[PDB]
Amino acid sequence: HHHHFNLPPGNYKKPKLLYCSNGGHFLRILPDGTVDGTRDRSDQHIQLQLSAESVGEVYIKSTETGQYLAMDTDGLLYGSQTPNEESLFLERLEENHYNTYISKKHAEKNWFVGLKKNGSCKRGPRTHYGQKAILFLPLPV
Repeated sequence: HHHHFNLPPGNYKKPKLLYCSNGGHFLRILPDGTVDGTRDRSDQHIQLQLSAESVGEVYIKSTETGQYLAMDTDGLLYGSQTPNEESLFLERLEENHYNTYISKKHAEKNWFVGLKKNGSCKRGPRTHYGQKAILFLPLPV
């Protein structure tokens, strides 16, 4: 482990909306495998179903397309057809309140899932502890 084990409360029974406090965008996985954020709560690609692999590890999948969130070798996020090693994220509590997601495969480099105020996703290496971009609040759908 290169990371703490403070886990957020909550379960994966129902799908969720990953709201990012940085710009107020919901994490979105488009059909063409593109990943970004939108403030449109009616968007049909922001409904995400989380599932646990091992305690504290999750998959984040679009309930609309079935694509799995994943982060590539350059730290770029994209939607995957099937759940691979790049699709696993460490879901942790942050600042005693928010949820953060670290790429399991790139955990040693502290690459996080994150959204900029303009709604575009952050690239792995550009993320780090302390940023508001990495802070998420799961909301019911």
